[PDB]
Parts: sequence; structure tokens; C-alpha cells
Amino acid sequence: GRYIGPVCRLCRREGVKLYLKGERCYSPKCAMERRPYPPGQHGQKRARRPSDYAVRLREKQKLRRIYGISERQFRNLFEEASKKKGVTGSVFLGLLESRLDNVVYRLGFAVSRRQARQLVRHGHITVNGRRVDLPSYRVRPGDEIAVAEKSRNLELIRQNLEAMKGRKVGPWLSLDVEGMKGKFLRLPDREDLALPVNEQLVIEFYSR
Amino acid sequence: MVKIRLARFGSKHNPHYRIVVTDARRKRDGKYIEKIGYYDPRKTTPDWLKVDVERARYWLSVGAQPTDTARRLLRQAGVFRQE
Amino acid sequence: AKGEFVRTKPHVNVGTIGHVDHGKTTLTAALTYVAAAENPNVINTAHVEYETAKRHYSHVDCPGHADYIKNMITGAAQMDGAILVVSAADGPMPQTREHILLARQVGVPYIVVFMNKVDMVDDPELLDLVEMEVRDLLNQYEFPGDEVPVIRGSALLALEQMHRNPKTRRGENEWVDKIWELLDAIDEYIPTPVRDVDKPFLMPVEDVFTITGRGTVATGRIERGKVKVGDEVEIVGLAPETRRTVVTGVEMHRKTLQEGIAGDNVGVLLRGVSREEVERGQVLAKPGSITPHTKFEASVYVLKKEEGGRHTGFFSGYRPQFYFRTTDVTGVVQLPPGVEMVMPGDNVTFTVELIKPVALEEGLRFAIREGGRTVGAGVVTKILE
Amino acid sequence: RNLSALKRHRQSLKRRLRNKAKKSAIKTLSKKAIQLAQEGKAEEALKIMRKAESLIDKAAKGSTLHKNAAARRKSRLMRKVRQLLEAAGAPLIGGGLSA
RNA sequence: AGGGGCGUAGUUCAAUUGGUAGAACACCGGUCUCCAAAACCGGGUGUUGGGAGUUCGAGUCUCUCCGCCCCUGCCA
RNA sequence: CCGAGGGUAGGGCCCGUGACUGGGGCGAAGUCGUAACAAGGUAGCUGUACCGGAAGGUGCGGCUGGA
RNA sequence: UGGAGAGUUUGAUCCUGGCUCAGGGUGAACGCUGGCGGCGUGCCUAAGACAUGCAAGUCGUGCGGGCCGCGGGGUUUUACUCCGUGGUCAGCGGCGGACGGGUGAGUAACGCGUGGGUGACCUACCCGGAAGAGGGGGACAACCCGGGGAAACUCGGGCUAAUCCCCCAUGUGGACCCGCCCCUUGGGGUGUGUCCAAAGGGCUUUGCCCGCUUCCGGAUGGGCCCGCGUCCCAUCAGCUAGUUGGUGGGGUAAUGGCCCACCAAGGCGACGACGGGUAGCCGGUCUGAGAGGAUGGCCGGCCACAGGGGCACUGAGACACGGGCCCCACUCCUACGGGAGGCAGCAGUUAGGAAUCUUCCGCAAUGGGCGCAAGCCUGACGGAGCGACGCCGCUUGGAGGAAGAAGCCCUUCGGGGUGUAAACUCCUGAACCCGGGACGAAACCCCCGACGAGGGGACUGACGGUACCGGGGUAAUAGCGCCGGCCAACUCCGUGCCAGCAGCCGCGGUAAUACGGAGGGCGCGAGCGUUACCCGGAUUCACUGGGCGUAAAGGG
Ligand SMILES: C/C=C\C=C\[C@@H]1O[C@](O)([C@H](CC)C(=O)NC/C=C/C=C(\C)[C@@H](OC)[C@@H](C)[C@@H]2O[C@H](/C=C/C=C/C=C(\C)C(=O)c3c(O)cc[nH]c3=O)[C@H](O)[C@@H]2O)[C@H](O)[C@H](O)C1(C)C
Ligand SMILES: Nc1nc2c(ncn2[C@@H]2O[C@H](COP(=O)(O)OP(=O)(O)O)[C@@H](O)[C@H]2O)c(=O)[nH]1
Ligand SMILES: [Zn+2]
Repeated sequence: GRYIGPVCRLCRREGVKLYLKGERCYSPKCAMERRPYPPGQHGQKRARRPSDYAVRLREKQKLRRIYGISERQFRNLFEEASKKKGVTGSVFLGLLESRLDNVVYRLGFAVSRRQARQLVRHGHITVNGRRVDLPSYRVRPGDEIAVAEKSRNLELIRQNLEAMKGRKVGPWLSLDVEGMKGKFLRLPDREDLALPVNEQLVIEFYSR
Repeated sequence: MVKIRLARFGSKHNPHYRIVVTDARRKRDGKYIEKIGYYDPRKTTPDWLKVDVERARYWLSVGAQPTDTARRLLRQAGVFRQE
Repeated sequence: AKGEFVRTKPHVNVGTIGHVDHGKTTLTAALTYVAAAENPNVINTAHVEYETAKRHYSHVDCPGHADYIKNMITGAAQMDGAILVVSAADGPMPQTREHILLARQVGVPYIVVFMNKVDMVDDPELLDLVEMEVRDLLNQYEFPGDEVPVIRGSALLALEQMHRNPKTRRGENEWVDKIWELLDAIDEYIPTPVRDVDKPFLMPVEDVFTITGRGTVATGRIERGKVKVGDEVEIVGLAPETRRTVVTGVEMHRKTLQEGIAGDNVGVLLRGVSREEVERGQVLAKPGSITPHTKFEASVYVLKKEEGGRHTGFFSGYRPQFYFRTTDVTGVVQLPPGVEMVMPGDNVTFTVELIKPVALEEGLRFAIREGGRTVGAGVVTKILE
Repeated sequence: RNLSALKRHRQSLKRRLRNKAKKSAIKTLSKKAIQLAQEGKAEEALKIMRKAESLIDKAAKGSTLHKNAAARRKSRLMRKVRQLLEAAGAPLIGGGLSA
């Protein structure tokens, strides 16, 4: 299940710093900032020119690790992404963005994705009225995601909703910092997601 | 004779029927001479019942024995309201 | 066409003992006809019974004889009291002492003595001289031999006038009455121990049957707690893994039982189990209570020769057979260092690893035998593995 | 151990006799007719044949024959007889076969 | 559950007069070789199925126990 | 009359098996030679026939994939 | 909207070619491990054998009795028990048990698929239309009584009722023979002759509701026939006497050598007859870029079978899964002359097997049979149970936290690694606690209105006190594989061609990224591997899409 284990360890290994921890993985110490190299007893030595295979794995893992999704859903979502009309690169990314917990984190609320998940698993999150607890919930157009009323006075929702004064949300999501709402105006685009992931490779990983 | 019953589709704890004109001797969900409507007994959808007419009456005007619930639904869709 | 079983009278089971061809097995085949004239309406141990108008009884008539010890024993522990049958002929003989000895190594309390074969040449100072030897014998063994209700009579003769008319009452025939003196002998003296029903559960397996149309049935006496139909149970003992099942049936002497209490001899039809998966020894308890263990540091007291035990002593690496609940295993022994001098009459503790997993729980008792004699008894302490 | 059904075997046996007889009757009567129609007995020929025909259509009343089974048995008579008489006889009794 | 059997090196088989238990062929250890095979020297390497028992000693004779084979048992 | 099945009898097809026997495959370090590979020490190969512990030899004709 | 290749012949090269791997899939099984839920799904083998219980009945408004509880004495008493209501045991009549449910043995064939034919046919109950429903007669059960028997039951005498049976009449009409007209294989009209009908039951009573009879039409469901399509062996090449055709019959709802006499001598075959092996066919399912290849489990259509085998009876329909007759094998009872039985229905046992479940609850719903109706029956069906057997969702926590504890592991002794990982701090609250708690169910029926349309009323929930909602609430599971190359991931020790690994290439003979253990890493995660089998890759049977001088391959 959704990994659960050392993460600022993948911050490393994939070689492209990540913040799966939010606060700290943002400080002068994302783990990377002290060992921009792979874990293990080796981790810091001559690297063979990565096999054309290795490359894609690395690209997929990179992308997938970024979300916390299990391989099963990931591929699954990718297959779906395929049939749907349009470019898989774009589409699949979009579908990766609709993931409730993701929107939860993409919209203040949660500092980390892993924390945006526990929020949805515990109920604190809500959608078009009725609350949803499935991280995999697939958000659509025009749906605002409000917090709950029993949480609003929680020590956490405060600070995390506090870092919202000033900062601006993605070009495809609004936000009523006061009355915790925020809608999902429209599916994100390739560009908007400034992600260190070469989608077309990840795609190629699923060809063979 | 040639009845007018309901064949259970949908799934476990999710009824959804199909108003059909089958030869009484078939199985409930077996083959069937023709379909003329559906019925979601749990309503859950503004249209849990919809049925054809010119055809319902047709089979009715040729010896098609409706069932208790079947006849009910037919009626409820203004099948016998002769005006 | 089965018939239920209803509780009213207390339940107690007992068995016969004596020298091979003597009185038992036939005494049994008579004591039954008695308690059957007024009610109920109508080589291998033979679980039977009889309902006196005073109590419910389950008779265990172990075939007896030598060679049949392993089987003899497993039945002795199942009873609260035994009927020591003795004949008027050769009188107290070898296997009459042997069975009695065992009885006093199984905890078997109280003994009812019934002299059979009296119908053979009435010797004046004999049926009065026989009881002498007996009582003295029960004493050479520490038994309460001096308060045992000794009654005489040719049991079988009480049967000829039964196997021709199943309606014989009391009084008539100084034989078929003669057998009511042994009933009012067990009705008295031999108590009725308290069987705790506040405990988990446990039924040592004795025999296993494949009842046609229903499946495997495990017969056994209850160690404690209770078990009715539809209760999850586990089979702990032998086997590679402890398999779990649901009790789909319970019966008392081929009669539907509505609820089993301790002390009861009941057959258990387990849901989905092969006659090859269950076997004597292993027990049936509540999922969770007790588990399986091969090694233990039990406290043991090696009997003294002058009382059957060894007269030499064993060195660490002695492989004997330990008796648990209803069966016997085998196991190497390791001494707690320097103690490589455990000889007769001694009393110590050590390590033992049975080559067959068996239910062990620390607080359980057992015996040790090798070479045809109980070399020592004891109790278990916390398990190693 | 048992059930209704039996009620069906008993009736079975009954109805069996009911038309087993009606049957072998039409048979012996169909024979006699021709057994004369080729004799020359035109008169006492169309007489029993007239009876036969009765018994045939009569059997059709019940579960004995019905439809063409009865209709057919008829032709192969009014054909077997009619084509047995015109072999030197002339249809006397205008009672039965059509003139 | 109860009878009757067989278990000896690495494997096939002897000592069945109560006496540390040997033959064959293998294998192992050196020597030569990178290492083997050959060749030359030199070795019984064995829980005598386990464990106890009589005893001056038990492979042989008692009992118990393990695995396997065989016959015969077993509807709460 | 027909008729399931049962007999007696003789065929066909398939499978199992048999003392013994034919050749085949495979198998770290066995025996005998030396056919072939370099006119491989008699160019080779080939159909056939006779012969020979064995590879093979020889005869007749053929091929060059032999100078 | 759709196509990826790699390893391996050599000292090296190019080519040919085989083997092997990476991807999907499975009614799965085996190993390690295992928390929840939803929807699925579960004897692939012995069509082996089976203890129990249950899978089909219902109508008294078709008809006559027995019997028990009771209006209340018939006569004035317990004698005509007449009568009256609801019951109740079988009987007689009726409709249904020929559907629904199981299985795949058999079948290579009009069995199936697809398209048609029938002037060669049938079709219970249901519809619309036409006309009728009048005289009469009789039987056998049940029951009383006698009898043989262990039983199952059987026989004899005698009452008796019908919607049972039979006779006459009526002939709207219909059937048959012959003539004629239209028409074209036997269809439709007509005329003379013959032949054929029928039941009364309940009320609320010159009327209705339920039935009845004959004909016509409609529906629906079927039978029979035909074209094309449907596996491997040619080391199977010739097969055939009811054989092929005819004539007249028998037979059938109906065509037909289907069956039979008699006559003719035919019919079939390399376009594969006959024979052997295997197999139920299809919609579809898996794979595939496609063309194809494989398959045919769950659901739906067709077929076939009901211990093995033959046969009919009843009936609209069966040669009939829980009907009958008989032979056989096996199961049991037996008072030894004859008796009972068939789980490939449901749940369960045993055997076989690598392997496949509960003797569960409910007719509440849908469907079904019988019923005027109430209602009864219904292991069809609706559900619950068991197994990660599959798919889908969910959990084992989130956020802080050191130039970085310990332990373990490496180390050029300075250090590096597992690692923000932990511990530690705040932190949300899977489970579980208390309370509330369904949708699935609105008709039949009752009242109004005529029992029609429409309007109103009442009963009814197996799953379940489950889902779901509210409030309370503890940090609470991790494994399996793999790390020489293919193929993502490397270091120490042990071992020393041993022990072992191995899908292919190949590793191991004292420094082994290849054995075994460890540290560390990689993949995936309630799973992860293994074995088996299908497609792919394999343009490696090549139609799409290959080849033959010397690689296999040109016939002398
Ligand atoms: C023995 C088999 C199974 C035992 C199982 C278990 O035993 C127990 O663990 C039990 C717990 C104490 C146990 O350990 N039993 C294990 C032991 C227990 C021993 C206890 C009591 C004693 O005391 C020293 C007791 C008999 C004592 O002996 C004396 C007898 C001496 C006899 C000498 C023999 C004589 C003349 C003779 O002719 C003779 C002979 O008999 C045999 C053979 N050849 C002979 O020639 C006297 O009679 C005393 O009374 C529990 O009861 C368990 O619940 C159990 C029943 C499952
Ligand atoms: N004379 C006599 N014979 C007896 C007596 N008890 C049993 N029997 C006989 O002993 C023989 C049976 O022995 P059994 O009952 O089997 O004793 P078990 O061997 O102890 O079971 C038979 O002949 C019985 O009739 C008795 O008390 N007196
Ligand atoms: Zn980080």
C-alpha cells in the first residue's frame, strides 16, 4: 500500500530532488541537499551509461514516485489514458492531476501528498457538498473541494491554510482561503505542471 | 401463452429490470420475443421506469398476459388509459 | 430417526479392570441390561453406558491384557473411578496388579471391587479369604483398599435371565439383583468431581471416525470449558500446521447433544476435515488458547526402582516416550550441565524436544516410560521452541 | 417415499384401454368393409364402411386420433373400397360414398 | 489401534562358536599438477537405525521407540 | 415378425506384455587401430558388388565439391 | 489510431537457422506470506459410487364419501345424525409434472451456424370472430363386507356421483370419396352421398363470472427439407443390399427406403468416399498492428443424455431427469415367494486427483405451475457462508526531527552506509463503543366509480439492527522475488569442479557482482514467486508476409 517508508531517499536515487515531506523536503535539507546521490553502500561511484531500458524505468519511477500511486493504479490509469482521444502524454498527466488527494495537496490544505492522502482517508476533505474518503476519487470540472466543519478548528488545518495568504494557486484552480473551497476550473496542461519528468519516455516504458 | 414480464439484469443488490414479451415457458432472464421497457425499482435515477406503448398494446391486443407487477408498471405508464 | 439427548441427571463415566479373562467385558455386558429394563424407555476399548435411576454413566471397557497398555492408559485417565473386577479362581493375578498400578499413576481415584466367578465351587474361607488378599494388594499400592464396597456374584449368571427377557426387575434372582449391589456401590463411595466450564475449552482426541454422509468425527472427553454447534475450534497437535474448523455437530453416545460440558465423552463432527487430518493426542480448543511446542523445561521426579522405576539411571541423550492428554510421543533429553548424574529416585528438571509437535501449555502434566515401565512423571514449564 | 404422479399412471392404463379398444375396432371394421368390397357385396359393403367412417371420426372426438390421422384412415377406405367395387359391382346403397 | 518383517561403511555383502566389526570396489589424504585423471606412498572413513536392559563384552540375546513394507482392525 | 441382451465361431484395428535379439541416443579422463581434414601421406566423394576386428580395401562406372 | 527487440554457432565477420528470454491470458494448482471490504467466481479428474433431508404440485366454484371440533335437536331421548361452516385423510375427475434445474458421456452429423423452403405439417393455456350448448342411457373408485400376505399391497361380492364413459338429435361449420371451377406439387371455391359436436359449476340470479362444443383467423412454440460453412491421419483408397431409383402399400401431424412386397441396377469416391483418432456447435473469450492462431469455463441460443440398454403407454407436446415395462450390473429389506432404489436437481459423503465450497436463510422480489379468489407449492430465483481463485477500492499513518544515536555492514582507520529511517515531539483516528437505521414494495386484494379508465385504503422485507449517518476513539501488518548478461540492482565472508545454481549463454578446481550467509540495492506489494497450458515475439508454414547454384530445398 502507498509505499510507507523512507521517502527523502527517493528524493535521492531518482537524482531529481523531491519534496514528498513538504515542510523539511523544502528546507536546506531535502536530504538531497547533502547527498545528491543514490542511497546504498555504493551510491557515490562511477555510473555505467544507463541502458535505454533503465532510463525509462527511471523516468516512470520518477513520475510515479512523485504521486505515491501504486504500480497497479499507475499503469492502469495509463492504459485508460491511452484509449481516450488525444495525446497520452498530456492526457495521462491530466488524469494524474485529478486524483483527489493530489488536488488536496495541489490546493494548499496538505503540505505533502502523503498528508493530502491521510486527509482524504480521514474525511477532513469534501466535494460538491458530500464528503469523499477515496484518494483515488477522480475530480471533474466545476467541483470545489471544501474542508469539513469539524476540522476547521484543528491545529493543522490552520497553519497549512495560513501559508495561503499571498501565495497563488495553479492557473486551473481558484480558492476561498477564508471559507475553504477552491474549485477545479479545468484539467491541468503539460506546461502548467513544471515537473522534472519526460513523459514521452515514461510512455515508451509501457510499450515494452 | 405469451406473457409480458420482467427479466432481472443489473447486479447483486441492484435490480434493474427489462419489460419483456417472452413465451411464458422460457427462463426469467432467457431469450425473449421483444423488449418494450425497463424499470429501476430503486428509483435512483429520474427515469426508473420507461416503456413503449404502440407495441405494449400490440402484444396486449394479441393475447399477452401481463404479470402482477408487470401490469402495474404498464398501467402506470398509461397503457390501458383508453380515453 | 436419531433422537435428542436431554440433561437431568449428573454425568459420570467409569471403566472396568482386572486380569485378562476374569469378569469385566461381560460384567459390562450385564450392568447395561440392568439399567435398560426400566429406562431409557426402550483388543480395543469399547465406550458403552448405563443410566441407573440415580445417575448417567459412560462405561469404558478397555480390552485389557498386556501389549494393550498404550490403549489401556488413554482410557484410564478418561474416568473418575474404576470397577476392579476379580475372579474367585486364581484370584488376584499379574495383570490385576498391573492395571491397578496404572490406575494409581493416572490419578484415577476410588475403586469399586466386584468379585466375579463366585459361581464356581463355594469355598468357605475363600470368598472371605480372597477379599483379604485384594484389600492387602490395594494397600501395597497405597490405594484406599480398606473401604472398597466388595460385592460377589457370577455376573453372567445375571444375564441368562436377561438374554431371554428384557423386562427383569429387582429382587428376583439373587444374581440379577446381585448386580444392583455394585450399582449402589458406585452410586455411593465414588464421588462426582467438579468439571469446570469457565475455562476456554479442550478435548483430547481419543479416536476418530468417518461418519458416512457427515464427515470426520472426533470422540473425546472434555478437559474444560464448553462447546455447542457452530463454534470455531482449532486442532492442536501432530500435523505440520494447526488447522482451524467449526464444530458442526455434537453427540453423547450416538444421541444428539445440545451442549457439551466438561467430563462429557462426546463426538465432534468438524466442518470440512479429512480422517487423515485428525488423530489421537492432538486436542480441540478455542482459537487462541494454547499452541504447539517441541521443547520444554518441565519439572520431573524419576520414580524409584522399589516402585517400578529405573534402577540404573540415564545420561543426557536418553530417548523416552512422554504421555500427554491422550497419547504418547518420544524425545531426546538434555541435562542442565554437570547434572549428568540423574539416577533413580532423583528429582530434577531439564530440556526435552519431541520429534512430533504436541499441545504444551506450562502447567500440564505427563509421564515418562521406556522398557515397559513408568520411569517418571512431572509437569511442564515455559516453552523454548 | 412416494407422491401424486401415481394418479397419472392409473389414468394412463385406463385411457390406454379406452382407445386401445376404439382403435382395434376401427381396424377390424375397416378390414371387413374391404373384405367385401372386393367380394362384390356392394350393398352390405357401404353399410359397415359407413360404420367404420363413424367409428373413425368418433375416435377423433377424443385423444384417440384427431385431424388427418382420422381423415387419412378414411380416404384409404373410400378409395380402397370405391376402387374395389368399380371392379364389377356398381354402387347400390348410396349410403356412404358419394355418387 | 495389535501382530510379523528389514535396517552394518560411500554403496552391494560377511563374521550369527556372546569377544573393537572385517572383504571388494569406491572415496579421502599427501607427492606430481593450475586443478584433475593416471602413477607411486599412506589411511577403515561406521550415530553396526535410536535408546535403554542383562551382564566381565554384546553387531548377535530382552524390552521400548523411529521409518518403510505386509496381514488384520475402525460409522459420534 | 422385429427385438435389448446372452452364447458359440471366425475376421479386422489399437494397446499392453515376453525369454532372447537388432541397431540407436546419451554418458570428465577405458581397449584397438588411423578412414577423413594439408597429393592427410594410396586425391576425395559417390551408386553398386565382393571382402575384411574396426575404421575400411578393391572392382565397375560417375562427379570435381581434386592438381 | 496501428507494427520496438535481445541472448546464443566464429579468433573475428556476414548470412542461414534452431533454441531461449522480455508481453498478454487462465475455472487454475504448488511455495512463502497474509488485514478489510465490494462485485465476480469455484470437481477442468471417475458420465465413479453414494447415508440422510429437500428439489412439483395444486382446484372442493368438477363429484361422491370417511373423520374431528361445533350452530341446534330431527322424533319429544344417544334410532333417518337429514342439514350448516371452515376444516381434514385418501379417491374420482382436471390442469401442470415434456417447463424450470443438472451434465457433456455420445455425436464429424443438417448436430450446429447462416440463409431459405413446406401446394408436406403440428401447436395445450392466451387473443379476435361465427354458431351452438337439446333428449337421453351406463361404469368404476371411495366406502361396507369376505379373502391371501412379513411387507409393499393385491383379489372378490355389492352401492354410488359427476366437468368419467356411451347412444340419438341439431350441422353455424368441419372431415372423407367422386364431378366441376379457379389455382398450381396435397391451396381455395362448389355440388350430390356418407360421417362428427358438447358439462355444468359459483353467485349477488331471465344477468354475470368460470368452464364446454365445432369452425375460421391471430399469436407463440415447434417438425420435416434444402444451399453454403464446420478437426487430424492417405503408413485408410476404394465403399455400398434397404444399397440407389421405381410402382403399390403400411406408417406419420407431414415429406421420405422411414418400414414392406415386387421390379430396375443403381448410388458414392483423390473436389478425399469408406476407415481410424479426437470433439458437443455457436454468440463469444484470449492473443494479435492486422490477417490470423488458440479456445468454447461463468451468461445467453441450439443439441444430446438422465446407472448401462431396449420399448412403448398417457398426452396438445415425451418414447418422458425426481412416470411405467423389461434385461443387466451394483445398493438395501426379506417371515426366501418377491420387494425397494439411481444426486449429470440442491446442500453433503467417499473415491480419483496437483485441485474446486454450506447438510445455511427467505418465497420479501422476479419468474413458474394450479386456483374466481384467498392462497398453496417452487434448494428456479433472492440472499447469506467458505477459498486472495480473479478483478476493483482501502489500511498498516501524516508533519516535524542530527555536518547524522545505537546495532549490523563496509573501511586507503580519517570515514562511509542502512537514515529522517529510528527514538523523540505535536498530529489526524482502520478498528472497535453507544444511539439512530433504510431503498429494494406496489400491485394481487378492499371501497368509490359498472368487476372496464381513473381515484383512495390496508397488508407484505429472507438479506439486517447489514448498508448508510451521527457521537465516542487506540498508531494500529509486511511480505515475496530478484541484483554475471539478456534485465532494473554490488560489497564482505564462507566454500574450493565440493556443496550447490541453471530459462538461454553458462557459474563452482583457494581472492567467485553467478554457490551459501550477511550488508546494501532493485521490482512489486496483500501479495509475490513457481509449474502447466494458449497467443505474441516466430516473415520460424510467409494470404497479408519466405524460400530451393554452394546454407534445408529442382523430381534422373
Ligand atoms: C502411565 C501412563 C500415562 C500417564 C499419563 C498422565 O499422567 C499424569 O501426568 C500423572 C500425574 C501425577 C503422572 O505423572 N503419572 C506417572 C506415574 C505416577 C506414579 C505414581 C502416582 C506412584 O507414586 C510414586 C503410585 C502408583 C505408587 O506406586 C506404588 C506401586 C508400586 C508397584 C510396584 C509394582 C509391582 C508390585 C508389580 O507387581 C509389577 C507392576 O506393577 C508392573 C510391572 N511388573 C510388575 O511386576 C503404590 O501403588 C503407590 O500408589 C496425570 O495424571 C496426567 O493427567 C496423565 C493421565 C495424562
Ligand atoms: N462361571 C463364571 N463365568 C463367567 C463369569 N464372568 C464371565 N464368565 C465367563 O467368562 C468368559 C468370558 O470372559 P470375559 O467376560 O470376556 O472376561 P474379560 O476377558 O475380562 O472380558 C465366558 O465364558 C463368560 O461366560 C463369572 O463370574 N462366573
Ligand atoms: Zn526531500
